[PDB]
Amino acid sequence: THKELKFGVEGRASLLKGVDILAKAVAVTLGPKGRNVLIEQPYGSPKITKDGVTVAKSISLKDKFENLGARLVQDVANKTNEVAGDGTTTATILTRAIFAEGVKNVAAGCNPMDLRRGVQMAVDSIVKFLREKSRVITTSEEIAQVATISANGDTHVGKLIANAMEKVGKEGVITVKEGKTIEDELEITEGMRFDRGYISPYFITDAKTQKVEFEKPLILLTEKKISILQDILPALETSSTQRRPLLIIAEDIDGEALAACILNKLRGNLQVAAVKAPGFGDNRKSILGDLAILTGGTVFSDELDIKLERATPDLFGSTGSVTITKEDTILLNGEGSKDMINQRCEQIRAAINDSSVSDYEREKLQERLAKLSGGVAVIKVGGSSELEVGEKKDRFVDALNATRAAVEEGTVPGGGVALLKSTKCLDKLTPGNFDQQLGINIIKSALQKPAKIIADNAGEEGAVIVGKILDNHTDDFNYGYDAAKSEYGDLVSRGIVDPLKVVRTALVDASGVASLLTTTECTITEAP
Amino acid sequence: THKELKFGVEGRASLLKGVDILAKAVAVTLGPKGRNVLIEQPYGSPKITKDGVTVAKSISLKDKFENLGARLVQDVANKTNEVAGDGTTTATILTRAIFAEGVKNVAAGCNPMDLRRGVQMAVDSIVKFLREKSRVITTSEEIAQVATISANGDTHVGKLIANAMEKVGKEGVITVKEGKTIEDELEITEGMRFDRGYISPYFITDAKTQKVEFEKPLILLTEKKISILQDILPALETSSTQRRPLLIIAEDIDGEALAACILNKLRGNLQVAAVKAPGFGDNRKSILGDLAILTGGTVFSDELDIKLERATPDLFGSTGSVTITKEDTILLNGEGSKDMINQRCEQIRAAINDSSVSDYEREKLQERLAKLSGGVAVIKVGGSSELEVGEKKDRFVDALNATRAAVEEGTVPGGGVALLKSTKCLDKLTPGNFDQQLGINIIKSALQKPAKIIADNAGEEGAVIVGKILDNHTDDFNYGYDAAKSEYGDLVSRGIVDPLKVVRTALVDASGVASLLTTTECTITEAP
Amino acid sequence: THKELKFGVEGRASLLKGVDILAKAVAVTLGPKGRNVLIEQPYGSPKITKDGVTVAKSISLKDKFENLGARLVQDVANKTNEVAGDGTTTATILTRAIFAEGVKNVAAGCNPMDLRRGVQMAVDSIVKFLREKSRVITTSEEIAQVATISANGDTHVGKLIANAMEKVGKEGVITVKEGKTIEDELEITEGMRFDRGYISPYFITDAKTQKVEFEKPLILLTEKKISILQDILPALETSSTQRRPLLIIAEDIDGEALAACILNKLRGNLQVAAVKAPGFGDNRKSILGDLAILTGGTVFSDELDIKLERATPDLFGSTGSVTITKEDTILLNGEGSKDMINQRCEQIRAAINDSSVSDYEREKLQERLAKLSGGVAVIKVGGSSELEVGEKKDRFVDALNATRAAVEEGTVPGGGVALLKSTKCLDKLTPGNFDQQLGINIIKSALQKPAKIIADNAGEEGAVIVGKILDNHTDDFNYGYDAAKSEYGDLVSRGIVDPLKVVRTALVDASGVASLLTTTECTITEAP
Amino acid sequence: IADNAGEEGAVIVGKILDNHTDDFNYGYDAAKSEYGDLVSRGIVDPLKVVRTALVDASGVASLLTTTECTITEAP
Repeated sequence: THKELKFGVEGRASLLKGVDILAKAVAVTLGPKGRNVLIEQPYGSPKITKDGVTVAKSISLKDKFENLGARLVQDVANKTNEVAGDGTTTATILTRAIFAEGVKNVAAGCNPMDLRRGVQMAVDSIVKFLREKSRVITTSEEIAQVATISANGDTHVGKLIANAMEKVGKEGVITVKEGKTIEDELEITEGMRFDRGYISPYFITDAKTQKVEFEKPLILLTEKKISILQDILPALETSSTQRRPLLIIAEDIDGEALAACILNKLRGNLQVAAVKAPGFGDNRKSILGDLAILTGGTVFSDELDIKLERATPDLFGSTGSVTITKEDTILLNGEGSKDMINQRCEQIRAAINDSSVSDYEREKLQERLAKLSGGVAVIKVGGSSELEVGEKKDRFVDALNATRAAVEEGTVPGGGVALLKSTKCLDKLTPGNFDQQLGINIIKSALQKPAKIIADNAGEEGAVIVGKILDNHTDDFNYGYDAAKSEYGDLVSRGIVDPLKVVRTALVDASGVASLLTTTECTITEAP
Repeated sequence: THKELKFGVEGRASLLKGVDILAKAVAVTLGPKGRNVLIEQPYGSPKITKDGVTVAKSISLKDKFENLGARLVQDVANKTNEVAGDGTTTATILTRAIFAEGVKNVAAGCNPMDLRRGVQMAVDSIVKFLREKSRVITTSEEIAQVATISANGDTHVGKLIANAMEKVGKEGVITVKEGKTIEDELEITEGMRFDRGYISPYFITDAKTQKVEFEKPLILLTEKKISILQDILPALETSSTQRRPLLIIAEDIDGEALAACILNKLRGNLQVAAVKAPGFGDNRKSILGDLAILTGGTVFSDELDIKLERATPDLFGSTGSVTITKEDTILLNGEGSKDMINQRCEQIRAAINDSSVSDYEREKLQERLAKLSGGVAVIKVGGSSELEVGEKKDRFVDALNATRAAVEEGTVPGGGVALLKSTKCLDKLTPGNFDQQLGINIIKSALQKPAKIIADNAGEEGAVIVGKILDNHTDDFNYGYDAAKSEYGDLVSRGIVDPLKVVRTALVDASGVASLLTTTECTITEAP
Repeated sequence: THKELKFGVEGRASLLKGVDILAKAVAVTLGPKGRNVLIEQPYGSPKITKDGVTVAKSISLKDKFENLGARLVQDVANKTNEVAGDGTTTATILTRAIFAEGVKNVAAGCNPMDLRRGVQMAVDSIVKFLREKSRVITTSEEIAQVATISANGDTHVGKLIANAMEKVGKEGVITVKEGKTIEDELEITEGMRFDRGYISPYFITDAKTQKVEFEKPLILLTEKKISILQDILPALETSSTQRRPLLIIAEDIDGEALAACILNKLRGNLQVAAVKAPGFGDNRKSILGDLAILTGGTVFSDELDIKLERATPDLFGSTGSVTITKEDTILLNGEGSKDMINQRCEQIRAAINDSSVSDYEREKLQERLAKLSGGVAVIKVGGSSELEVGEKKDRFVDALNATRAAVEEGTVPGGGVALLKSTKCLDKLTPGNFDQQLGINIIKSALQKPAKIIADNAGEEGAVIVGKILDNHTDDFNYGYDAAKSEYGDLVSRGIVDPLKVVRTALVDASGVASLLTTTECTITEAP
Repeated sequence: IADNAGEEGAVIVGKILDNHTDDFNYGYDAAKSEYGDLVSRGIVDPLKVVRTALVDASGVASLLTTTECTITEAP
């Protein structure tokens, strides 16, 4: 292969061009008055979108270095959106602002390392201020209000959410499924979640949300590395005879085994899924034992010298449903009897009593006790028509993910005014150098862009609105611009709030990626 | 085929362009404040690297002569990195400096041979000075301190290392493997190492480190040249029945035999590896006998008139694990009984007593006695999560390879100040010719680049820092620039030291390759 | 006006191109076997020349910077040729060699100032060695032999020269004029010379040698600044009536006065010439008084309050002839009576006795006493035909100018071997830096070019001849290559010698101009 | 050979061919950059190789000089 290399100013200029294109495309969709984006499909009607992540995921540049910069920012924005729930547009905008200002300051003849130090210090100060000014929500009424606000004023969704997380706790497992009727149902079942997803993206059966759903499947739990198909053939044949989908929870599924599973799934022979066993060490074996007890099946271990060709449908596990995502998987309504789940709980608490490790072993036993005993809250979405059920299900899922983030860290006024108000604390920092002060000024200037862009999307001039907010009413942290009504006032009173988690994650990730892009001195691509 | 030829100045100019591009790309990553390099993958997120060897391994030029020069320097840098552990960036920088200065001096009308002689004399003087000023470490406390410094201040890693090499000695075998628990384990087992690696790169199962690892495999030891598959079929079938990986230690595996092994390994039929028998002559037979005793199997020899189709799993060797690299392979936890290993040790010492050859036979018997009797220290890396275990394992491996080099020759102040201080001894050489003095001056000027580049990466001006170091404080060999803290002072007191082995190897290899490039008078490539 | 500027390497490259072209054109005419140069006239037959100065004076380049370098070297070569008599080709060759080598060494990364210092030291050492090894000629037989050698073996010319300079001394005035007969005449007359030439080049009447000759002219001596023509009209009219040429020796002839004189001279109205009065201060007045006494006229001074309109032919000076060159003018056969010239000599010696200034006034009075009393030797060239007389006159003039230079400093072996042998003393210098040593090596390499070029013009290989001369016969300063006979041997025995003055002047001027060209950092010309 | 050593081959050859005319074994030691008897220093080559090289080079050069027409294939 042959490569092309760019050094110094020209490479950073190409990266800045790519980030500029990406941020310009994504920024038009920020705010209540965000504009529309037309995305053309190879075959079919054009797509009209107001969603920032959808616009970001569909951008690819012809030039290699600009595409490299855009890809880096896209990866960081996707990661922060996955971690926090939202914040792609804000992270992209902040990345563009910080990167452009740092490029300008470096061209002016400044030291990039001191710029990085000043940016880090300013970001730490902003995060501390925001954490100090956050509003924590604890009781059920505040949770209900937050969920209602996150549901675009829907009282039913807010009431339903505040109850599921009353039943299972703030840290419990709540999931949303389609209902059989018109009214909405909330039921506590037996189930549990792991932080291991599906092995291959091709296993996705619901391409809308990139997840896999199976109703009443057969579960194969094995403490083995599977790569030859001869061991899988009896299990697959037994599954084909029963006409039921199969899920295999193993140490790892690699080699020709995964490929056989994929082609089988892609065709109509049998639909199958594969996940890795949770935990590592003896914890993995203990969790597989607990899960085999819960699912009603038996685990297969070489230490017991039992072979996979000995598999019979009696030892196969069964459950009400399984749902697999990229990160987490959740089993629902296991077929295990209550009494043995209880006794296993008794052994878990006995081991908690006996265990000597104060922190590690005790906390792991406590966590698996909670996983086995807590249960799962399921919200069955009811409606008249199918499309109504689907759209309400999506709305309920979105309103659920936001309440969790707000319950974790709190809420701060929305509209981009939290960062704008936090910019007023940066004039108290004491850098050791002239360039660190330049970096602090870079962060201070960059943290005003989201409000300017939100005002611009409304049709106004963002600079004048920001100046009006930043000039008078200096004793009101909650005072800002309501772009929906084109008014000024207390944004929290109007219900314009956003979680502290998403804004903190967006700020940190944008700052880090912008500093990394500024520090870059050489870029290598492939010759076309 | 049709070729293109370049003679004299133009060919050297193209080679210099290639070396210039390579060195410019690699130099930005040198020092604590090294910059970032963005490397674009054909599919996937861009890679951000601060590692010099990673950047060097991913550079290919479109022009043939520049690519030829870059390839030559890349090969030399890879060889010195493999031999010493590190030093790719320093070797590349020194190569570029010496080659450019030699090209300039040759263009000025000088004799390249006398330049080569002067460069050799200067390099010898520098090496002698550095060896004189090195600090040797012998006792366990200094080994622990060196390992702690090499582990970025990690006291646990330094304590663990200093003990393994206490148990097995400085020259013993120490290896690092994944653990089953949280705490770190050090265990002395039975095992041994040879200087023969795998036959074909395709045998690599761990592409991260380009090595092959097997747990409890079957070992086939034969004193034969194998090229027909009929002899391998019984062994391969017996391995397939037992579902265990196979390692064949033969005189050579060539012809269709290797190809069959490769395709079998690439597919899921069976995973296999092949290595050549260590030693040559009767030493090879004796080592194969010792290894067959250790592994619990039997060696197959035509002198005994036993055929490979007679192979039965009883004569196959078994061991706890095997690890194969490019150069060395190591067998761990052999299944041989202790008593026969002991008796074999007794025959080895008896042969030591009987052998008449004072140097050759006695030293070879002593070396194989040490190999069979010493054992292997294994460091099992414990952790909570899998990723933590992997990253700590990599850190432990890196901290291990550096302590060995320091135990071999010593340590000299880091930051590039060792070579900079050694430049002050070149003003005492007495060349016989004018051009030899020019070569000595070439080396003297070139040996200042690493410190200049380290200071430049910190954001300062390398020339001014080097001048400050080389002007005052002339009675302090350990005085230099701490780029991490942007301070001046004793670098050894701050823990900024590097092994003498790596700097000596980098200097020697860079000098040799630069002299070879300067001497080159014609270059032949292929017409596009 | 608009200018073009070149800085550093490119300007020096253009200057080197110009000097290279000039030196390449001039070098082919050096030595007994010098080649021919064809110079094309706008109208007329082409000119065939073997003369270096003629070739040098006819070179102009189209490119401005190359022409600038060529012009600088041309000016220096013309100046050294005028000062010493010859040495244009050698000076040009040495300039080219030193400049090219200095450019190469500067490109190699050396300090030009230390190069200049080393070149100066080497040149001083060479000059000292050459002065030590020179052969002084004092008696009449050696003068006759030197003049015979300088006359291409002509014994009559050598005998005639050695006698004129016997009569007037080595420092006397000897001039060559056309004769009336066949045999050659030598006559001592009254006359004297000044170091002031004609005001305007247009006054030249003999364009062959760029001089002015008048037979029996009228002399106007005035101690005044003349710029108005009303004062000149009576003198010019009196000259026109007598049909005699006019020479005006004034303090200065500027303004419209010179222009009137020029146009009058260019047309047939009257032929006139103008020179400035010799000396400055009261010395000028005393010399004008002595000259007015000698020429038979009277000086006109404002201190005597006598006006130029009062001029009458009685006060006008008359003499046998006048000859005016660029630098010197000579009056011959003055009309003053002997007795008053004698009394004036008596006042001069009386003033010598009375004067108190030991050095200044005494030496000036002595010099003007010698000028007034010594007389002038005139060599009247006799022949059969006019062309024979002219060519013999030119040969006699050339043989005269060379004997003087040899009588001044001595003679050294010719053929370029003096500098070649002097190169062997440069290996004893002790520079304080290596760059000064590089400059010494530059001079040592450059001082071999004249012998190489002389051998090349003979058809041989100059490098091999120089190596043969510089390898064996190391105890013979006079041993070299006779290119005329293509032999080896003692060059002084064969009559191949050159004056020390010309070689010293050529070396010094070439070294100085080459150092000045090397030091140049910016060049400014006019945009075409 | 002298040029590869960094010297000027013409001058070295002239020095060898000018003086020391009664020594068939006298020449330039390029390894030590010296002059002297090459056989004493062990710098010798077989007569067979030099004779074969001379004869073959002379023959092929004469054949190339005599050649009057050359035919190749059109690309």
